[PDB]
Amino acid sequence: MNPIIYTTLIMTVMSGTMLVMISSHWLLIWIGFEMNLLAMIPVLMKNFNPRATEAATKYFLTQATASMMLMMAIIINLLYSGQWTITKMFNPVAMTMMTMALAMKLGLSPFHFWVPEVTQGISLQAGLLLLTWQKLAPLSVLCQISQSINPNLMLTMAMLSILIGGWGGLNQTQLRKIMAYSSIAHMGWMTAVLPYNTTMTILNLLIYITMTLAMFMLLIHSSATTTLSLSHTWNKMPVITSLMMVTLLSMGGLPPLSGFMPKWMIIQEMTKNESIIMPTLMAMTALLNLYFYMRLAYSSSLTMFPSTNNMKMKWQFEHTKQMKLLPTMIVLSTLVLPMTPALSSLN
Amino acid sequence: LQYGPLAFVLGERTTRKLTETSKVITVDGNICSGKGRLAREIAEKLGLRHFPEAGIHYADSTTGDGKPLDVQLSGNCSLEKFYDDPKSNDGNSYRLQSWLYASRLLQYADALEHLLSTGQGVVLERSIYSDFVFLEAMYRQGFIRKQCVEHYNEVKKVTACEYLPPHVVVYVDVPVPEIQSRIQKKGNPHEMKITAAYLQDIENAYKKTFLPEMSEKCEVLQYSAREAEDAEKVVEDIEYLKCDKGPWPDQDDRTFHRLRMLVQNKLEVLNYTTIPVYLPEITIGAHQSDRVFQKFTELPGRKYSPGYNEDVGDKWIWLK
Amino acid sequence: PPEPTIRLQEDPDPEDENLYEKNPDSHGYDKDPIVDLWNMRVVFFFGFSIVLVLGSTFVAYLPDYRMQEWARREAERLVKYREANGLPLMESNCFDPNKIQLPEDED
Amino acid sequence: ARQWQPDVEWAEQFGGAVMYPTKETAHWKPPPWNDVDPPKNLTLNFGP
Amino acid sequence: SSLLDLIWLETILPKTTSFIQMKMSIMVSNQKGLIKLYFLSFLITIMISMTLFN
Amino acid sequence: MPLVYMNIIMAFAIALAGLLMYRSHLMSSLLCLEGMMLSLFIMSTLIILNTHFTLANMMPIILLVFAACEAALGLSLLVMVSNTYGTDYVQNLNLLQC
Amino acid sequence: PHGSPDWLKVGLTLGTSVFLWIYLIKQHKEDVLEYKRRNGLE
Amino acid sequence: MLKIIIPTTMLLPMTWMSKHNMIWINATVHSLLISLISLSLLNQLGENSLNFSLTFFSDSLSAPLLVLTTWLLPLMLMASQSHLSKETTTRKKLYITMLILLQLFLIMTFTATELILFYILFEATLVPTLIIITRWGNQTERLNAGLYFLFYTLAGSLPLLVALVYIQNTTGSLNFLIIHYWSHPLSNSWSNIFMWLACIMAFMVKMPLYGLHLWLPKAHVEAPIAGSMVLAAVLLKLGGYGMMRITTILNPLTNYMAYPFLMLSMWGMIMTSSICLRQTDLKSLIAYSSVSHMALVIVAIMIQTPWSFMGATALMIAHGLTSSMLFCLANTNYERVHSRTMILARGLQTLLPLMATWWLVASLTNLALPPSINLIGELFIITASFSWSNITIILMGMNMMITALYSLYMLITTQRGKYTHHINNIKPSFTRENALMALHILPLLLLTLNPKMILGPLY
Ligand SMILES: CCCCCCCCCCCCCCCCC[C@@H](O)O[C@H](CO[C@H](O)CCCCCCCCCCCCCCC)COP(=O)(O)OCC[N+](C)(C)C
Ligand SMILES: CCCCCCCCCCCCCCCCC[C@@H](O)O[C@H](CO[C@H](O)CCCCCCCCCCCCCCC)COP(=O)(O)OCC[N+](C)(C)C
Ligand SMILES: CCCCCCCCCCCCCCCCC[C@@H](O)O[C@H](CO[C@H](O)CCCCCCCCCCCCCCC)COP(=O)(O)OCC[N+](C)(C)C
Ligand SMILES: CCCCCCCC/C=C\CCCCCCCC(=O)O[C@H](COC(=O)CCCCCCC/C=C/CCCCCCCC)COP(=O)(O)OCCN
Ligand SMILES: Nc1ncnc2c1ncn2[C@@H]1O[C@H](COP(=O)(O)OP(=O)(O)O)[C@@H](O)[C@H]1O
Repeated sequence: MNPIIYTTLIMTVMSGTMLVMISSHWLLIWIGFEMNLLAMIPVLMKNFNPRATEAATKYFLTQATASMMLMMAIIINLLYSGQWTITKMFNPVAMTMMTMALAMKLGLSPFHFWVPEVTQGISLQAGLLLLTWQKLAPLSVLCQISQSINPNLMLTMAMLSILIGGWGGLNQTQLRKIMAYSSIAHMGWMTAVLPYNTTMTILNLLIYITMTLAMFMLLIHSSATTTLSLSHTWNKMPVITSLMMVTLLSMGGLPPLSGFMPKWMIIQEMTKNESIIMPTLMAMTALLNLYFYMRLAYSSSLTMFPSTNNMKMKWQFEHTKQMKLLPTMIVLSTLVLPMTPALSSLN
Repeated sequence: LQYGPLAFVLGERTTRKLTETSKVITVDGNICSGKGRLAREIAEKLGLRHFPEAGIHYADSTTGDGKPLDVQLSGNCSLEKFYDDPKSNDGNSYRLQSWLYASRLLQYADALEHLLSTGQGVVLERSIYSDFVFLEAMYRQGFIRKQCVEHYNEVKKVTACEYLPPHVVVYVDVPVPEIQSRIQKKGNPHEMKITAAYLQDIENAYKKTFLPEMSEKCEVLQYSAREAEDAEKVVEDIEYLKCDKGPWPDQDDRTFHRLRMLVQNKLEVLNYTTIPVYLPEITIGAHQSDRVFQKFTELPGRKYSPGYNEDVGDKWIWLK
Repeated sequence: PPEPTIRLQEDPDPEDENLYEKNPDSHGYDKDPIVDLWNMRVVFFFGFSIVLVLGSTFVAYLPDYRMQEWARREAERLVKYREANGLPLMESNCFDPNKIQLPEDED
Repeated sequence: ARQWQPDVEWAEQFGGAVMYPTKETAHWKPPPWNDVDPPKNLTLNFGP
Repeated sequence: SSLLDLIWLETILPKTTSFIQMKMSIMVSNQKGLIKLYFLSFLITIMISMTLFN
Repeated sequence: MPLVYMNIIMAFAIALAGLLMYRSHLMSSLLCLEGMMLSLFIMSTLIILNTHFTLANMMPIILLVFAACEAALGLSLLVMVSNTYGTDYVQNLNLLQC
Repeated sequence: PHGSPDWLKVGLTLGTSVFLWIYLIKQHKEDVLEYKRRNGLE
Repeated sequence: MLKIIIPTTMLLPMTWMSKHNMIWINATVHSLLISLISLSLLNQLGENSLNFSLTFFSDSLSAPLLVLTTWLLPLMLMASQSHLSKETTTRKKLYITMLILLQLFLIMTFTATELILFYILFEATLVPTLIIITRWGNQTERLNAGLYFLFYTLAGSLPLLVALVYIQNTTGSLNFLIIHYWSHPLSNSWSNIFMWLACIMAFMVKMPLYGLHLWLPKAHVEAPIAGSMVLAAVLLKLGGYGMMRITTILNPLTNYMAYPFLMLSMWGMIMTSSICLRQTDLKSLIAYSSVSHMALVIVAIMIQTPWSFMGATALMIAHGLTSSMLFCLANTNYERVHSRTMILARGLQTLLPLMATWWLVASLTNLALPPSINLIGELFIITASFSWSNITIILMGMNMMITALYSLYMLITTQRGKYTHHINNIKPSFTRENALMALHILPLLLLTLNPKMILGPLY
């Protein structure tokens, strides 16, 4: 499309998220969600083809249903107590409705089914935006009403999300599906700590966004969308594969990498609330995510796969365009464990 | 300021450069026909840039130094051994075909980049389109397998689905006996081993498939040997015709912007030339790939980016 | 079957290179004789000469921070004192009962 | 005398649509190399 | 060597875990991509959530 | 809470279930979405009028407009899908799968 | 490709670094004096 | 304690700024100097500890392990110099970087005054060794080996983390000094039973305990020589060190929660020993011998007596040195024959007499021949077990039998008999290999003269 129109659409998506973040009236939060959805659809279809159109229609259907139940929750809340301010819900029925709407907006299980297919349909830049920016508004709304949520439902969806992401990622050869299932698991981890500490939620969100940005930018740099296409990357740009392996090790939660910081703190916080079984189950389950990250690392950087002859010509060209902040993202997603006590900044 | 979205935002529009002289012409003729002499003449008369036919080392001439590299680093194939032993066990035939298609694709990208960035039209020899005839010929002589042609079709589909076909296609028709005589008087020992059937197959391919499919979407000037030396008439025919059936009139400034971003960034052009389908003729094992890539890096000006090689003579490294 | 029985384009497996043939008295450290000789010399000097000998003699003469002879002398003077004064050598209680407050049972 | 590196047969494991093929999913196919699927004027008769 | 070390110790901890995770991954990831089934499950989950939790 | 609110909420739930059924015909999906929106508009208007909350008389109109815009978007998507397949059946959208 | 050191970019980069370092030193001095004045150390 | 940490970190820039043909020399020489610095730590005191700072502290249990860790790196560099000759300079620097990082994490783990820092470094060590195994390994099974070595470990260690943070929420600290001084008994409860299991299982997996040892033969056989040396010499001792540290909060529960483990060891050390009698691979045989020795160390730690702890410290040091030497000998044979099958190359005493005497001394130390420190640890553990129960001697006694047996079997199969006729590429032993052998074995016979240096804090 036109660069001016694309810039306007991206700015409108940003403004929808910000309108959600800065408003105190439920109608304006709903309007921000509407504006965000309205401007997000063309971005998913920037590269026109049947797959992107199918992904966009699936995404529109899910987000429109979520917005309708969001509106329904707001009206029910209004009926019981005549308040428009975003605070703890005055009605139990309204709260559950609100919780499932935001679960669909985030992609938490069992409302996860759309994430892998939409991520597969769209390009890599659209996938980066969808898996990083499109989680800020629902999570901020959840943070604002965390004192209202029923812990049973919320923790049930969190544990289900972790299990589903771990299991579904094991069956994937496509990289975008792997990213989608990883995002589902990380949403589960983030939402498992809302009832107890929203600062831990924000810390996990920031760490995850950093790692996801690094991973998507590295996948774009070596323009690969499958396992075998990435297996050729060592034959042209081995530094990219080494950085990708270190980032994958970090994303699996291996100390002393950055990705160990959230789970550790989250586990620690839950232990403060006399919750022992759930964090244990969550860690043993995150081992599955680590397994398919390790499989990707084996296929990419720890072994050298057969190449092709036409690759020789690719040896004679450089990347014309660069991702700025890619080195910063890699460094921040691998080596910020010693800076852990900085979370008191209420990040 | 390299061309990008910001340049298009400020001033850069390439529809203001097109002056009806762009008219990308491509010339196709059977081996040993004087298409090259004719193509050069057409480019001389019309003011266009001539692109000599891509070889095994075409890409070597656009990057770093223009000198070709070793065969083991650039192409890993030879036409001479193809002529000598077309049915060899090391798969030189299909590796040669694939490398030449990649070179042709790369050349077309450079020609499109020039035409879009400056407005001056270009003239080419055998392009990505009509590259397949050597393919079909190699299959009809039994030189290559069916898996090779299916892989070629996959790569050609995925790559050629993104570029604009040429306006004018010029075919010089020379019968197989005449080109056989031209080869015999050429004196090249390897070219003399081209069998009659192979030449016929190449001729057959243009007539059976290339000429008819092209005629449906562009304008064709099929010429015989005698009618090809007098280039004034050829230029007259080129200028008289008006292209109104191709996709080119439908293109506009937004499509031009996308295409101009595609033609530069040669890594994106060559992205699908290395799809991970494993044909024994073109797939290379890890050890050989590793040592050959190491050797390529050891080349004088190839360890770093072009402006960061002290050995060739780059200065002020610590401030670039 | 026109297949070449060649699954891909691969280098043959290289054969082991003998370090002795190109260079007798080779020391097995490197294939460049000067670097190899210096590697041997540094290994032997810093391992056998410096760490192994000087470190061993350093460990042998480490001052008695564990206080072996101190405990011997203290026990010697206690035994001398309790023998001279008729004390019953070692006492069965580690702490004197005068300041241990047991809980009264009243059962 | 050489370190083992993956060959074509080892790489075929990761080339399918999914890991662990099943009887039901055996008919699935990997997506096109570019994410584009093949696509696979009315006449009016104004009579008297 | 064979009965315990190479067979049964393998069968108990690692092989069983691998088998179960493989089966669960197959069950989870075998979705035809038809939104009919997806939103039927969403209705099921929505109905269950309101009644079961409170 | 009187029975008029109960009936409007029941209508909303029926429309939501109908959307989640997906017999076929994505147009029916959009119809179910807009039936949900109509029920929402009616019940919000009833609540706002009943409690005499004057400044919130703004809210229903706003809701309507935004939802209608969504319908436009949805319609566009439906149209494009049909141009690829010739019809708007739900089962045509199975290229992307989990 | 073929490019000389862009002295404009180099100048801006070094100037930004120097400005940041100088501002940091001044800021630290100001915090030290302000803390001392607030807590009555010096 | 920074006087050792900082030079080890400085090893990295020196390696990365070295000339392409001077990396091995600089690494070996500097690492050796660092090892010399480690000797100062040994001058331990009979009272509490060398509490250097709030972060690090040294002890007469930690000091021998630190010295062994610093000493192992030069030997690993010497062993790796050979098979990495045809390797690019950047990748050789990467290999040395992996070794240096591994050493850095290991040195830090021992000072590690608090349990969370110890856990973090204890798990940080898992990354460089996994990269070493799955990158610079020859066979195709290495990938599986890596996976096993990973998940087993994490399967035991993630619960530990939970337990650890739980303790800090109840007691308020995880500093080892405060834990030791403010220790309280563990009541007989189900929750306490599971906290005991969470505390123990992480270290019990890395010993490895019999039944949980499947990862070890793989990860040792398909690893390169440096990886095998570091795995057997030091990485197996992390579990023992952690058990010795953490069992101060597990009393009096260990008085009966140790029964399933003791059995698994006392019988297990027999079973794995018998496995060594029928083995077609040298590396697998050495790995199973490691399993048996660590089973004995597990018994010692679970008994919890002063003699048990002294014997366990001595045995850990002795086993590290001996198993590293045995792996190095096996690799010297392998780099000539390229087979790693014990029956193939025979009669090597006739062709390599000095390798033959190195093999003999290594087998005699594995034999537990007095007065080697292997015997000192063996005997202290056996005496402590006899005091624990007079019947253990049978198992212990029979174990010694089998050990000697298979050890001499390994010496007779490979060194004695008749040379294999068709193998004609048995070149003379290099000075590098003889120097590696001497630098393994001389510290053992030097430590047998001053046993208090390696008998731990209960001496
Ligand atoms: C990799 C880790 C995450 C990335 C770190 C950030 C990198 C880029 C940041 C560049 C500057 C951003 C700072 C913004 C400038 C002004 C901030 C100010 O205006 O807002 C404050 C907010 O500032 C943030 O709180 C501080 C951001 C600092 C983030 C870093 C800490 C992350 C944890 C430690 C990881 C180690 C990272 C350190 C190495 C870079 C006031 O917040 P407040 O409106 O009143 O409360 C709303 C939030 N509530 C609801 C949770 C209470
Ligand atoms: C080849 C043919 C033979 C030729 C050689 C003939 C000569 C034979 C002599 C050699 C052995 C004969 C026995 C003689 C023994 C006398 C030496 C002994 O007495 O000294 C010991 C001293 O030895 C040291 O204590 C032990 C050496 C230190 C070992 C450390 C290893 C070196 C560092 C390498 C890295 C470490 C890796 C392993 C990690 C733990 C014990 O002495 P001790 O009575 O008690 O105190 C010393 C004197 N005081 C009282 C004043 C203090
Ligand atoms: C495969 C290689 C090795 C792997 C690891 C093996 C080691 C793990 C084994 C765990 C050690 C012991 C576990 C529990 C010990 C408690 C003592 C118990 O065994 O004795 C009786 C316990 O009674 C019964 O046994 C109840 C438990 C029966 C059901 C539990 C299953 C037992 C075997 C399962 C082992 C499975 C191992 C692998 C699991 C993943 C005493 O009865 P009672 O005096 O009244 O109650 C005392 C406990 N109180 C005071 C806290 C109440
Ligand atoms: C090598 C592979 C081994 C795999 C892992 C083996 C380790 C298993 C150890 C148990 C895991 C979880 C332990 C919890 C960590 C300690 C925390 C703790 O002790 O808190 C307990 C909590 O206790 C538990 O929650 C234990 C539940 C265990 C759930 C997971 C079961 C794991 C497997 C069970 C069967 C086998 C267990 C041992 C297997 C050994 C390895 C084979 C009590 O605290 P409170 O509840 O606050 O106080 C009581 C008053 N309310
Ligand atoms: N696609 C192709 N496949 C195989 N060989 C080709 C291909 N294209 C050109 N060639 C060979 O390259 C040589 C030069 O091309 P050509 O134009 O016919 O001769 P000339 O350069 O003398 O005019 C010829 O021998 C031709 O056969």
